Amino acid sequence: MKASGTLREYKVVGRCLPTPKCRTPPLYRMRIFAPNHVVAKSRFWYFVSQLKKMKKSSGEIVYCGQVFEKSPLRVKNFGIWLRYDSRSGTHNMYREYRDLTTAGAVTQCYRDMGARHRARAHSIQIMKVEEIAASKCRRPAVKQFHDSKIKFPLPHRVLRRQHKPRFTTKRPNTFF
Amino acid sequence: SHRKFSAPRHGSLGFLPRKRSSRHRGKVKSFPKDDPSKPVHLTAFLGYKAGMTHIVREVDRPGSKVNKKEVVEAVTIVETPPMVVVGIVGYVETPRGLRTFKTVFAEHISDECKRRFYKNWHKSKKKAFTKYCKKWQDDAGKRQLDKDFSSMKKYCQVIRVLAHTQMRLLPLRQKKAHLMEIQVNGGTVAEKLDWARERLEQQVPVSQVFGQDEMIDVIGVTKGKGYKGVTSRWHTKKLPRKTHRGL
Amino acid sequence: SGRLWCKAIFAGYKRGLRNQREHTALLKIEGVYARDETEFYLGKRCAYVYKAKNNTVTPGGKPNKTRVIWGKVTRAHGNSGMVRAKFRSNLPAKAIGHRIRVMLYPSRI
Amino acid sequence: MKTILSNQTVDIPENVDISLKGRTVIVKGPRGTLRRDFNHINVELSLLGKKKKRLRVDKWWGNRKELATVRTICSHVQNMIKGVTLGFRYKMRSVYAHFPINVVIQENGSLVEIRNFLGEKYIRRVRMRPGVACSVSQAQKDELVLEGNDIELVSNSAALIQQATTVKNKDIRKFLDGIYVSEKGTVQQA
Amino acid sequence: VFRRFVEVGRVAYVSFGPHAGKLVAIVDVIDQNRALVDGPCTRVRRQAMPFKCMQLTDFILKFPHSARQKYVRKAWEKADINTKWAATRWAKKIEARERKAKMTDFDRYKVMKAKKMRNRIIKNEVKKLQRAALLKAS
Amino acid sequence: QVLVLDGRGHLLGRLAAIVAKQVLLGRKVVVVRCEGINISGNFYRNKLKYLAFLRKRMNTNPSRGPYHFRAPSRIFWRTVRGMLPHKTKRGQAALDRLKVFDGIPPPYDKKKRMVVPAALKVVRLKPTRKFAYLGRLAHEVGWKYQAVTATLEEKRKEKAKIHYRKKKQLMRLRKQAEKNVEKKISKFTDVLKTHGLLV
RNA sequence: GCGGUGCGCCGCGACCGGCUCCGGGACGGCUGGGAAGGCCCCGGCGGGGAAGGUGGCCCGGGGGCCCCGGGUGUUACAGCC
RNA sequence: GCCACUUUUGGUAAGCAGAACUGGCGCUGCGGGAUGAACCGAACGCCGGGUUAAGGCGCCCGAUGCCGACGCUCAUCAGACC
RNA sequence: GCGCCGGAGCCUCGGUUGGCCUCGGAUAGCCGGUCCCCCGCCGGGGUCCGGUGCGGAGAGCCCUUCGUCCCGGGAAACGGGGCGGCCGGAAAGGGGGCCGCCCUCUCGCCCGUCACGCACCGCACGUUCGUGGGGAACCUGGCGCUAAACCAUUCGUAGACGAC
Ligand SMILES: [Mg+2]
Ligand SMILES: [Mg+2]
Ligand SMILES: [Mg+2]
Ligand SMILES: [Mg+2]
Ligand SMILES: [Mg+2]
Ligand SMILES: [Mg+2]
Ligand SMILES: [Mg+2]
Ligand SMILES: [Mg+2]
Ligand SMILES: [Mg+2]
Ligand SMILES: [Mg+2]
Ligand SMILES: [Mg+2]
Ligand SMILES: [Mg+2]
Repeated sequence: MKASGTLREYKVVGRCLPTPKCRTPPLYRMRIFAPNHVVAKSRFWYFVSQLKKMKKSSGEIVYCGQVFEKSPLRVKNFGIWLRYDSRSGTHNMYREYRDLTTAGAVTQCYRDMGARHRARAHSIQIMKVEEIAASKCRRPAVKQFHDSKIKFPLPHRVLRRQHKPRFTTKRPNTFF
Repeated sequence: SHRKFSAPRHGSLGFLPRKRSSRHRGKVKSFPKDDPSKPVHLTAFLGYKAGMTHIVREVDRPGSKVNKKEVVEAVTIVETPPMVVVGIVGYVETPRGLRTFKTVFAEHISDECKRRFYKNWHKSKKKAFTKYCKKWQDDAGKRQLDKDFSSMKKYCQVIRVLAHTQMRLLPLRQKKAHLMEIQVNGGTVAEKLDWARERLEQQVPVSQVFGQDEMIDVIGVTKGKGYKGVTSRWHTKKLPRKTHRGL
Repeated sequence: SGRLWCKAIFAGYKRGLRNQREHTALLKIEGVYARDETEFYLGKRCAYVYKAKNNTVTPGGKPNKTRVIWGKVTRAHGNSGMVRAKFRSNLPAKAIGHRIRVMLYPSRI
Repeated sequence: MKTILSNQTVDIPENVDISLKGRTVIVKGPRGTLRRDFNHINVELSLLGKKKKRLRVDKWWGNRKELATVRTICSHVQNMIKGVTLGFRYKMRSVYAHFPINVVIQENGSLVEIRNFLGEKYIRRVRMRPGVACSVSQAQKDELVLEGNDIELVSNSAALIQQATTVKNKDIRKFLDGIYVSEKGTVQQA
Repeated sequence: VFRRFVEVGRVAYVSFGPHAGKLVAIVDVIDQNRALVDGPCTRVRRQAMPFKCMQLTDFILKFPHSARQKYVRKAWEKADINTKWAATRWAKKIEARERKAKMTDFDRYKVMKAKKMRNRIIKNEVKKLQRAALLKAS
Repeated sequence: QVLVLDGRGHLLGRLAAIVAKQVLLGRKVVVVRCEGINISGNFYRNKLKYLAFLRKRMNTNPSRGPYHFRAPSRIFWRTVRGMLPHKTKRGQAALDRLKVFDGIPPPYDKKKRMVVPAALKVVRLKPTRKFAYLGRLAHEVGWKYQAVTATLEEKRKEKAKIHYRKKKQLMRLRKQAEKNVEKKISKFTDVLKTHGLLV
């Protein structure tokens, strides 16, 4: 998997094929975060192969569908439990983000661990994402937005749109 | 492999284009740095190497073996007849250097100095400065050539007077008088130029340039010794006797 | 009694890094510096105008010295409003960084 | 982590008239004026309160390497208030084992000649800083007093004359001579 | 010092993007660099929006940080932002900016003929004032 | 048809990267006051870089070796000709249209000089980074004319302020004349305001 | 006049067809028979909860009744779930 | 005969010597890897239009002159693409 | 036989197709005023007043070219065009401002009235800076200019030869 674009969040259920040993197998459900349903169904048979004795050849996708986020106009806090591989060793983690959608926080999580830890998207596994209320949050870079009277200016407005006026007279202003 | 035995290199690379000097007259590459406190004075002079002789003098240095003893010391005679000042020239400091601004010559300049402007004084008809000297004898030119002193007193930082030797008084075959810019170092630029425009077309002797027991610098071209070999010029080690193609 | 052609600089030929294709000129039209602005100039007539020694014949007039190479703008070229053109005889490399007059008259308004 | 806001107010006292021209501060009081432009520091200096009783430095969106420069600004303003209310008296004592360090003060407090340090004949002429007045204190036998307004001038003119008296090529642990900064107090007290 | 603060309820003009030219209102600052905005009265839907595209007006309208669009519209048309925006010198020099872009060729000609005389009348006045000040000096 | 660029507060290679392209597109560029070009990174790294460039002399004849120009204008000239294809004759005809000047000489002191925001220090460095002045670097690597050009530029500034005070005076006479004339240019102004030029 | 063939040289326009790149419209299907959101101190009537706590109350400072911190608590003269 | 992925023998090791499978080079241009027998793309009659691959888009140098997104990073030896 | 000042053309090299005549500079801050106030030789600073996504805006400013004809309105009259004096210039020097005169005009600019000017019959390099840079020969006049260099000879402070 490469984390192309923004990630979508899928509810993929699946089961092994009916045999005369067990005529109705149990059905298994995962939250698979993926750019599209094809790689979602591939990550499903990655993780369920790691968990159960189940492969793509002896099983089937019973339902692969994008589960839409249920309140995308409330800013929410997200806790993501993680598992990834460094240059030497595997590490469990817990990162916190603050975003509108459950998959927006995960596509922010991939781009944060690729930024900080050089952890690539095939190396990063993802196990739990919870919407966390503002008391249970514990990361100081997220908890500083938890005040009703939030207030800050935008101090050094760097000039974008540089090569549109390219040669001017006036020096570009920076304080706005 | 390295040199077995280290040894300092022959010659100096600081004097490196060891060529014939383009000039016969020694040229001052840097006059002493000016300051507006001292009274005005010339800072260079020309002379002619006469020869060498002795001296006996009593030495007063407390600490040597030769305190209150009397050495002999070799000396050099430099004949220095008084030099005639025949012009001034100003200089303005520029970000590209120090550009000449306005050269102003005297009224009557002597025909030993006029020799310098001619590669062949015999074949010529001696016509230099003839249309220029007539500016000093009319009001159309006098108000012209004092307005430029007023511009030299505004825009020039370095005023260098323009003197020449007086070769009528020398025992030499030559009559073509050497001439030289001599930087005037003294007060403000107004004092510095209203000192020298009175020295214009008259003498300057030596005794109001230098004094006794003052250290000075001698500029000049060496005694030319021709196209010479590497052991004669760079003093490299002569190769031994047995060498086939010369030693 | 005035000027009736947009200013354009002949930037280069249509070229790869180790290959240039001289059948297609790159024109940098002054004022337009983006593909959302290069929409107007597509399909316009354009001309490289140059003087020479021997007299040519000028249509509608006596023989002058000024000669041309006509051509048309074909398509845009990259995000900065650079544009492609094709002339009916290929431009000499004399013209690199000179003024091609890009006309107005095949007009689409 | 970018924090959202750090600030730290500084109570200026009653007699001090403080003003600030953009980011450059001017502190005035009894002893004089001190000016120190903070044009490298990239903050918001705001002189809040009428009667003008507090200076307030703000830093918005700063990581810790530039959040460290808030109590730095506060401490330079406090040392700027102190050197105009009270002044800066650095007393410094000449420790000498055998040869007496002979200090003479010239140009009414602006030049210090240091003689006979370890019996040497080279004399240390050290110029002070503009605003600092060196003096040989009475009621104490060998003690120099450096008084002034700017702490970075008083302390630097102390460290100059302290590094002018060093040993060379010897055991510094035994040849413990030189003028050394002993007490760092104010000129007048409260 | 600073005059415009990003907070709950500041109206922001928008530089670029899909909603360019519309006022918007900050509801809740999501992250360091992106914010949850809406304009209930200027036809721009409730969404997140970065700070790179929004310029801050000096208009604060008071509503809580979790309030929905029904209660943002009430505090909008209470303070009457849409007329105070058109009365601002800001919007007059964006409206006069786009009038010059809307200007046709005949309008460009008429503007040229007007300013050709108006600059001459101004210059003929100014070179009376200059010599009047010089006769005052004399 | 001649582009006069200012040089104060512009990054060295960020300015040269567009001076090179406007020069290759046939536009005669005169950049001016190359003293106040500043380079990013701190002064000691930049001085070490230029001293390392001074170390690169040809071993057998340093006269044929790389000419290390010490003036700021010619440092900027050499860093443009690094970016131009100066072996080919279009690059040689390009470099003939770049005209660099230490300070602002009298051909271009009374001409309005242009600023590139896309190559400028306050735009393209974040403000806690520390930059390095090309004038000071060139001076204490061996350009001899810092103080001379500084006094000449101070002479130009104290004269440009005499120009600017008169320009202020003329604009105040104009905007005090316009209120005297607003009764008879009331209809000449109104057709300008309806077409977006005077409001 | 028709048909074939071409113009001495340089050019233009028109429509038709092929091959392409792009723009503007407009309609429909599906899904959690879309998810959310819009309108009816305001969707209605009763019930609850806390906080990134609105009122109010108290303390503190900047004041000339406003603004700003801190504490209490649960709809008040804000809102949320 | 040589090289390369992976498997592999001797040797500390080698742009060393010896094997297996397959593909290359030799017999082979072209775009990219600045440079280059073997690497990545791709194999070729002579041309026009369009579009890609690998690789790129400050300038040399076609193309980011996107109001590109999120972070990390100060190096007095920064870093920068099989 | 040369330089300068005031005509027709010819050959050749080519590029261009309106000018922007200038503060310094800050960027977590700026610009413009007012001066009522404080010092200096009009300048600096405080106060207050305006702007500040810059509008005293380079997203900008200036100029705008079809021509002439009459008659009227708006603007001008102090202006428009052409001869003598006062200043402004040095870093690589300003075709700029001002004072007079003998002339001259109600012309120019903005609305209107009136008709004309190859209307060259749909078609390309048109429109300029252009009295362009250079090169010769012709023209008529005015005021001014009448030189050096190199060889050959000599020197010997120099020298392989040149060079000096
Ligand atoms: Mg050795
Ligand atoms: Mg032998
Ligand atoms: Mg010892
Ligand atoms: Mg082998
Ligand atoms: Mg072998
Ligand atoms: Mg084969
Ligand atoms: Mg091949
Ligand atoms: Mg390589
Ligand atoms: Mg492969
Ligand atoms: Mg092709
Ligand atoms: Mg490349
Ligand atoms: Mg032409």
